[PDB]
This record gives sequence, structure tokens and C-alpha cells, in this order.
Amino acid sequence: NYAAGLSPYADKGKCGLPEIFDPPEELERKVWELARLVWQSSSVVFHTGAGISTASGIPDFRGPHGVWTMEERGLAPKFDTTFESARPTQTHMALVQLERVGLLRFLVSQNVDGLHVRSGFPRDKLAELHGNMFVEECAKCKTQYVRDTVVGTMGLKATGRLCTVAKARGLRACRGELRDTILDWEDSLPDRDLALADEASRNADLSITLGTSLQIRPSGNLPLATKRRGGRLVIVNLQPTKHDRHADLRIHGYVDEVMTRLMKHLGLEIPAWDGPRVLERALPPLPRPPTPKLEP
Amino acid sequence: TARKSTGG
Ligand SMILES: Nc1ncnc2c1ncn2[C@@H]1O[C@H](COP(=O)(O)OP(=O)(O)OC[C@H]2O[C@H](O)[C@H](O)[C@@H]2O)[C@@H](O)[C@H]1O
Ligand SMILES: Cc1cc(F)c(Br)cc1NS(=O)(=O)c1ccc(NS(=O)(=O)c2cc(Cl)cc(Cl)c2)cc1C(=O)O
Ligand SMILES: CCCCCCCCCCCCCCCC=S
Ligand SMILES: [Zn+2]
Repeated sequence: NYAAGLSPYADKGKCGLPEIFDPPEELERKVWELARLVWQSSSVVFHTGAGISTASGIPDFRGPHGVWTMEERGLAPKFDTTFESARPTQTHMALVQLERVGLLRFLVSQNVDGLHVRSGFPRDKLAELHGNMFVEECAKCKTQYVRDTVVGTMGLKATGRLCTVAKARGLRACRGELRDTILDWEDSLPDRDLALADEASRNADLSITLGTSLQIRPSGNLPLATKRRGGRLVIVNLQPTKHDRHADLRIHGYVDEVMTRLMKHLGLEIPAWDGPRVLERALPPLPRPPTPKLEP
Repeated sequence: TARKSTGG
């Protein structure tokens, strides 16, 4: 799998732990608590990882049939679908809506699947901390390029294409080297994107992690800064995570299900997906919906 | 310089 040019010197972390499932009684009880917590909280940051794209047929890294998990035990990973053909999940779409109605301040993602951007989620409210298969970036001028198809390298290599930006004075092409945005093991995170995520998570008062085992830093430690500054922390993940001890609420369920219940408890529709819609800037906020009902 | 790793 790192015949794709990447480092074989990586700490894959703890792979292949067994999946816990909350029984359906305790789940419903818990998701209700989350819904109250969302509505009740002013600034709410979400943290996504590979676990929210599993439903679309993209494997996780450290699950029972994760990429690293399978490599670590001598086996070919198993891809169901491609990155192009992969379709946003209920969670991807629920997240989109939660932004539209101001119930989500910021989104922090470790996923390189490109599907947050393709879900329609506004890029200016998203830090893609480990990169995006579809985004390439000019080395000279920093300008990014969201593509229809993958840029075709990883590890911050050059993709063999040049920057088409014509500059303010002169207006002749920049012609810098375009490179992928996919971080390799121990590559530095993106300055802008980490800064915004860091700020978002400090000043957030609810952090909700969805489908990450929280083993890779600094990404996986941002949800903790929320707590150190007096906030709450919800951890939605099937497996246990590295920071389970610090969670105000752990939920061990499918993330599509949790969000599906959450959006009902908040009385909100989960959009369908028309197809890939790159949205650079968030639209004007919709008005905040009716107050949630209490538990029946 | 904030590197993607596991820290150990
Ligand atoms: N439907 C689901 N609902 C809830 N959890 C799920 C589901 N499907 C899988 N999971 C859980 O989701 C969790 C996924 O954990 P990991 O596989 O470590 O992914 P990461 O994003 O945290 O890894 C971070 C970086 O590491 C890599 O090197 C890349 O650079 C990554 O960006 C598991 O515990 C699953 O049980
Ligand atoms: C549709 C397409 C056009 C291209 F030009 C290129 Br490159 C790839 C694709 N397919 S893709 O979906 O976007 C796609 C993108 C990235 C990877 N990388 S990977 O999973 O780490 C991987 C790396 C290596 Cl060296 C071997 C294997 Cl078998 C898998 C795989 C696929 C794929 O699933 O085949
Ligand atoms: C975001 C979900 C992607 C899961 C499918 C696996 C795609 C291969 C991703 C390899 C990207 C290189 C990851 C190295 C990151 C440094 S440890
Ligand atoms: Zn340029």
C-alpha cells in the first residue's frame, strides 16, 4: 500500500481492537443526551476520522478490517469502492445541515477521502488536517485546486502540473509546481488549517469526535483542548479510543445511526446528495430550528 | 512544525 511512495517507518499505532456495541436501550438514552448537549451549547466543533466514511465502502485504518490492521497481519487491504465513486454518508450530510443552521461552528477532519468537500460542506469552515486526495497546491504561491478526480500522488510529491494563476501586476502565469496535499508519516500539518482547528477547539464548548480512534496527533488531541478550557467532550466511535477516559459521553454505535437519531431529536432533515458540489464559502446562516423535545 | 505522528 506504500508502494505509493510513502514512508515504511510509520508507527501504525494500536490496530484491530474489538468493536464494542452499546445495547439499543442505552444508545437511545445516550443520543438524546447528545442532542440536548448540542442544542444547549453555543459553539460546537466536530472531529471526523476514517470511521465516518466506512459506510460508503472506504475502509478505516485501525478497525477489524482496517488498512494498517490488515497490513500488520500480512494481508491485502480490501477496497470496495474508489474515491471517485464513493458517495457521502448520512453523517457527511447531517454535518452539512448542522452547519447550515448554526449548530456546528467548525469541522476538523483527518480524512483524505475528499468527501466532506464533495458533500457540499463549506471549505472555509473545514480544516482538512491530513490533506485531500482531490486537492493539489502550488508550491510557489500556495494556491489550491479542488479537482473532480484524484491528483494522483501522495506524500507531498509533485503531480506534474503547473499553476495557472495570473498575478496582479503583469498578469502572466505563475507556473509553480503543483503538489498533492496528502501528509506522509511525520510531515508537518498545514499552518492555516491547524491554526483554525486549534482556535475552533479551544473556544469550542462542545467537541464531538466521530469515527476516529484518536491515536494520531495533533489531530486527535484537539478535542481535549475543549475540556481543558471548561468544555464537554462526546466520543462517538465503535472501538475504544485513546481519550475514552476524558469523554463526558462515550457512544459505541454506528455513526450513521447516531447522527440519524440525533437529527430527529433536533427535528432536522438530512439532505440527499445531488453529486459533487465544491462550496468555497459558507452561505448565510438559516434560522435556528424549534427547541428539541425532552425524553418520551 | 506540528508533525503528524503518534508520539512515542
Ligand atoms: N460506522 C462506524 N461508526 C462508528 N465508528 C466506526 C464506524 N466504522 C468504523 N468505526 C471506527 O472508527 C475508528 C477509525 O479509527 P482509525 O482507523 O484509527 O482512523 P483515524 O481517522 O482515527 O486515523 C487517523 C489517521 O491515521 C491514519 O494514518 C490516517 O492518516 C488517518 O487520518 C475505528 O476505531 C473504528 O472502530
Ligand atoms: C480512478 C483512479 C484514477 C487514477 F488515476 C488513480 Br492513480 C487511481 C484511481 N482509483 S482511486 O480509487 O482513486 C484510488 C486512489 C488511491 C489509492 N491508493 S491506496 O488505496 O493506498 C493503494 C496504493 C497502492 Cl501503491 C496500491 C493499492 Cl492496491 C492501493 C487507491 C485507489 C484505488 O482504490 O484503486
Ligand atoms: C480517510 C480514509 C482513507 C482510508 C482508505 C485508505 C486510503 C489510503 C490512504 C493512505 C494515505 C497515506 C496515509 C499516511 C498518513 C500518515 S500516517
Ligand atoms: Zn502558483
